[PDB]
Amino acid sequence: LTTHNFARKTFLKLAFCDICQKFLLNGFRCQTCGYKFHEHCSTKVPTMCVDW
Ligand SMILES: [Zn+2]
Ligand SMILES: [Zn+2]
Repeated sequence: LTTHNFARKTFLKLAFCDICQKFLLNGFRCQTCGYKFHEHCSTKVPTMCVDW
């Protein structure tokens, strides 16, 4: 992986926050690995980008 990303935007499909446990809503998703998360996930999320 290389560098993460965080842009405020809404998803055009059902998503899910890997930091919390249920679907995800309009939050911040990385447009490189496909990350997504609410406000409880802005401290552990910024440090990863492993996408296959
Ligand atoms: Zn990323
Ligand atoms: Zn979350």
